[PDB]
Amino acid sequence: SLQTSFVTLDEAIKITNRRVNAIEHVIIPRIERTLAYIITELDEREREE
Amino acid sequence: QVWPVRQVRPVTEKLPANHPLLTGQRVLDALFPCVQGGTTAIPGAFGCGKTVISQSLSKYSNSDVIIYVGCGERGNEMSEVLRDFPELTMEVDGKVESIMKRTALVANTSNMPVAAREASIYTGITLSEYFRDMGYHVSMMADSTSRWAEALREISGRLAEMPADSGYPAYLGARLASFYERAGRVKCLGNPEREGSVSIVGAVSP
Amino acid sequence: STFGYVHGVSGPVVTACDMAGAAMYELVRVGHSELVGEIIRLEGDMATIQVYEETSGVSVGDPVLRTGKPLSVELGPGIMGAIFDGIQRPLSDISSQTQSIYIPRGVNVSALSRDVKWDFTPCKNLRVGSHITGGDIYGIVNENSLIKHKIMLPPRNRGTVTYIAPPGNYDTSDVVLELEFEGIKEKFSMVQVWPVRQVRPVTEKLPANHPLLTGQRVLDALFPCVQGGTTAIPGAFGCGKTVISQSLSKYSNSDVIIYVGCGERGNEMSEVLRDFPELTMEVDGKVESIMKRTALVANTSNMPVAAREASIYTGITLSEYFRDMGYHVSMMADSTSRWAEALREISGRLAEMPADSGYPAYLGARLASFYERAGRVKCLGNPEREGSVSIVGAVSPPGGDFSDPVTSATLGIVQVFWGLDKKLAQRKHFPSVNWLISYSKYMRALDEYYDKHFTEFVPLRTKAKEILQEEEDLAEIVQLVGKASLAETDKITLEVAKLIKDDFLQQNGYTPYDRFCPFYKTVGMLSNMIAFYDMARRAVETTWSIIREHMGEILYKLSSMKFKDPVKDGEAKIKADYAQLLEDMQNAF
Amino acid sequence: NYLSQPRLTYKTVSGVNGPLVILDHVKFPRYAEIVHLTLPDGTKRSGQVLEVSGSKAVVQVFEGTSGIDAKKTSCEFTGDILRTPVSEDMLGRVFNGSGKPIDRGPVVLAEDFLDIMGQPINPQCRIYPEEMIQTGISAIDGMNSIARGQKIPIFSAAGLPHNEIAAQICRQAGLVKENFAIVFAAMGVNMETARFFKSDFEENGSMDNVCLFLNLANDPTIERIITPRLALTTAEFLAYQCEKHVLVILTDMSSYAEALREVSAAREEVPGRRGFPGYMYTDLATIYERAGRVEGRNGSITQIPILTMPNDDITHPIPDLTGYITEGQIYVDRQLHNRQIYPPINVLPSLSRLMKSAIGEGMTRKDHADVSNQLYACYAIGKDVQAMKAVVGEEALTSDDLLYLEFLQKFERNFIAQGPYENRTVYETLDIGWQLLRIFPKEMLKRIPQSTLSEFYPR
Ligand SMILES: Nc1ncnc2c1ncn2[C@@H]1O[C@H](COP(=O)(O)OP(=O)(O)O)[C@@H](O)[C@H]1O
Ligand SMILES: [Mg+2]
Repeated sequence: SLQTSFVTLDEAIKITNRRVNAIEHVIIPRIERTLAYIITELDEREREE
Repeated sequence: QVWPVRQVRPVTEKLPANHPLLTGQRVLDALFPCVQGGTTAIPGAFGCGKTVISQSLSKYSNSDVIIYVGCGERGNEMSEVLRDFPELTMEVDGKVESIMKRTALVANTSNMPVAAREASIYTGITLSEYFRDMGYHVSMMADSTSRWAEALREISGRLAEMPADSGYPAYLGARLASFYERAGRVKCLGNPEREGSVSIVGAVSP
Repeated sequence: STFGYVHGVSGPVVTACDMAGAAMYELVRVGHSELVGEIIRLEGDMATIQVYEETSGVSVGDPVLRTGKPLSVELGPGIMGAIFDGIQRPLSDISSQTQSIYIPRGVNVSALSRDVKWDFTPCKNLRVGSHITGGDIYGIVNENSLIKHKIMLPPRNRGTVTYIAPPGNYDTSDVVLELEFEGIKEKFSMVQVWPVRQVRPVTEKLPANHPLLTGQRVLDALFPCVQGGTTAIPGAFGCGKTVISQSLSKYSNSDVIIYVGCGERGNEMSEVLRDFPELTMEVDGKVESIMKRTALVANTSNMPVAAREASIYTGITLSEYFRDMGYHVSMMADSTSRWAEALREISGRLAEMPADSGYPAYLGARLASFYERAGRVKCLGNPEREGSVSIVGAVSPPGGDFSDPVTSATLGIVQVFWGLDKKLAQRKHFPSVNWLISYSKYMRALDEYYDKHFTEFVPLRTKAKEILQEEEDLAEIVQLVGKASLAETDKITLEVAKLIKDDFLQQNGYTPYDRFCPFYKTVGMLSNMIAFYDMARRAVETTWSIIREHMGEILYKLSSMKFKDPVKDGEAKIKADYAQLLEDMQNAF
Repeated sequence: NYLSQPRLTYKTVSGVNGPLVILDHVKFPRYAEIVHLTLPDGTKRSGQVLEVSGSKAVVQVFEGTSGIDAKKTSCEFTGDILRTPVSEDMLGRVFNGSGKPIDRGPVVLAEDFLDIMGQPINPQCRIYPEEMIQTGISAIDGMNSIARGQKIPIFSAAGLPHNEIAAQICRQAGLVKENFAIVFAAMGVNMETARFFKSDFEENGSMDNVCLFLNLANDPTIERIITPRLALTTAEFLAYQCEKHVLVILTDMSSYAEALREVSAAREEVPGRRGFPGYMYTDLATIYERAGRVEGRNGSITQIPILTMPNDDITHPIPDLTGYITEGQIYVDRQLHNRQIYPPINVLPSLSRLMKSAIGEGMTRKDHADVSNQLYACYAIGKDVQAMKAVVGEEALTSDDLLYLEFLQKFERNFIAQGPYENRTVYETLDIGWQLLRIFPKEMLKRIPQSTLSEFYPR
């Protein structure tokens, strides 16, 4: 009963550890360098005005 | 004959384009094909290969005559052209002749003055439309059309004109439209009833 | 002409007419109340003047009195212990003259009072008829017990002496020197007037070699600064900012300390103005105040914005004036982010084009032209002295991010960056100087002086930094894997790294014996912490468990080396010698 | 031939705002004319005429308008454009940013007076650079090899050792197996930056041919405009008119364009991106395209301009516009500098457009064009694999990609990391490069055909 709980937990804690790191490395830096592009492109409209 | 560069050459009637332009590249000929008499734009940052598409088209296309307009280009890139062109021969009638005999260059490098970038574009497309009327299939490579746009910005800044988006004048899109619309496969004026074409492949530098 | 008329005021700007012989960036006095302005455009006979004060009640026809000078400072005795604002109005003298709690905005009170008498002495072989050039030490005024205010010649003029003053007491208005030149003999008093935007001339620049002994252990060992160098620190709300500023004034090797509070706050400025006159200095004799060698530029946000722009240039000119006497000046500018907001206001006033995030095109040029005024440099003159100017400029970026048009322009110019951290102040890790992001470009210069004076030090720093970087890399895997799977050579690095972070890096500023540790103690505690680390390498590669339980008294000797009181100076080196050999005994066991 | 009429002196200023002085009642003013301002206290300031309209002439003084009077200042109109005194003895000395000697020296004796704006080279008589310069650095000589007559910048940032690799390629510049006259423009530099370059050129004994032009940060910003102009018209003199191979080092080119933005914003000209002027591409190309070699001359000029990109952005207007004019760049990175690699050169955004004609059988040897493309491809895949083991795990990758991990730790530590004074030859670089390709199998090297794999991969 502890054997079959142990073997299905780490194969379900690997898929959670990937979903955290896919947020931390692929999704969060992509939004943050998008948000940096919004700021400098809006500053470039203010100099044109 | 003396023809003004800002005036479109008269011609009998425009024709739809049917024969493709064979650039020699596989991704260019298969997925995104170009015709002779069509308009093409190559944007891209530095180091992407906007001149390797331009040099492989001026060496290996199906076009009768080739012109190459260096508009704000590098000085070494026009000296690169006139070295390997007199040694690259091609075969038309079983005879071998270099591709410099069908090539004509309009060189206005970035060191040269900025208002000549406007004049070098209109000079080329007049030479492109001149060999169109003989019945040849002309292909024109403008490199770069973004330097022509930077020339119009710097001239209109001196006249205190009011700017459109990002500095450029409000008549920027009318200058580009009046230059790409001089291309096309089209039946020429005259009695022997020949047909020519002008292809424009213009590099953009965003 | 001598006066101009107003001919129209449209805000801060006054377009004054009848101004034909006026120069650019010249200061005037507008109106009956004599509001100080600055000539900024000059259209023929008319000049437009931006006025530093509130133009309110200014008529069309009011006299614009031109001064013929640009924004300049008065340099002379009466400047130590004084408190000015950015355009150098004495705030301590202006409250006694008017007996009010405000600044009356029409007050042309002189920066150095002409009523106090100072004991002047000549240069003693500066005879009458002697040729003298600019920068020569002309006399000496005993301003305090500490500061000998050496009267000098201005670097503009030159001549031969015709009259010198006899040694006695004189004002700042008395004529002390007459010099004959080709046309006309010029006379002048002990005070010289020098513009703030113009760098003081000097004989030749020198590379900086002598380090600044700040007193803190993380600052003096890992990330050292030199006198004549440029330093930057983060200026956040509370990490260690007032602690590092007051330790630099109290326990440094520097002769005078100037502090430029530049557009700071309402109540953060009053914290400085009440705490600095009640600090204490440890001279060879009896304890004196820190205000005998201190001059403050106090400038709040309520004050004129063209005084907050000039507060940086006022301070560095006072820094260069006491540099020319031969002293070692250290300047603390707090902060340079509030100064850059004053540039954005002046450029936004004149409708200048915004270059980078609002800030004008010349933001990186004004910052370059300020940090380059600091340096160890041989002064002008024949007595051949040497001086220096150090600059510690605080940076207050938004949100603690180090990507900013002011921050990135600062870190590309400064060489030392003591990275003070907010989270290290949350754990009461004092001082809060982070060691991952901090750096110092002043190692090679220092490397010369440390082989003439300390010798066995450099390699000590290199391996101590190698421990702290390998500790952070190891600490990531402690939560992922565990300490039971870690190798034997690695786990001895972790305990001595914790030993460094508590004994070396942590330093309590209220525990008397730690207020100003001098140098050998700093080479002392690190020579025993890494020799213990080096001896543990071969002792492991010869069990980590048996050494950790049996060295608990020997580790207690290392963890108590910071309590060597200042009644133990030579004895502390003997205890440093004997505590090392107790480690040498237990290596074989 | 010679201007012999006496120059006029005007006390007729009518407006001064910012750096611009407006002179009235000038009789036939001239564009780009140089003038001399005499202040009411006696200090002399120079200035260029940037606009003339009828009788008015708008000049800009180089040292700023601080103190310029309206009634008492006197401007004297030198009847010609700004020409510098250039000579052969203009070599071996250190000068300031404007024109003047620094090391207690005389003014130059002026073999001729050359216009500092120059004039562009005819592209018909400009020969293409072919011979390769061996710089002794494997990241330069191996993967992004420069030619003699090539313009190629060093793309750097603040704090990175770009000055240290600038002095390294000056000591070790030689032909692939009669010295290079180095002209050095120091622009907006620190004092410790100028002392580093002075004490390096005075150390290797090359200071008999160094033309160092230094312009510190305390010096005015309008003099930074004419600083590469004077540093390139002496290099034009030494190479096209004195028959000598010249290496020009421009630093900092970011300090040039930030000084160029200040003058443009003061003239109220039209801005481009981030406040920089619209003619910034032209002004950068009038100092970049003055390089290369011509047909009738045996001398040449190569340019290595150092620029620091703001906030590590390669899409900033400084490295983008210099990337469109020059012939490939060198990218010294920051993430490789933290790992204590002395040239922290990320080779992926590095390029050399003239490297193809400079490699081959006659130039170095047969395998140079092929091992450089394979070292590029294995570094490109292994770095994308490096972004996969940081997000998934160090163990669950493809078995081929563990060799890509073993390649990258051997690439960044053995191939590019060489030390401040080690000067490898080009044959040493390809021999080290084949050692790193040895850890890959023969059939995974896709960019190399099977012919030259037989001669080099079994070893
Ligand atoms: N077909 C190709 N084969 C090999 N290398 C290429 C090819 N196309 C481009 N390159 C490389 O790309 C580099 C940049 O080419 P380039 O035309 O100058 O880009 P751009 O003009 O946009 O700056 C060239 O120097 C060359 O090394
Ligand atoms: Mg190109």
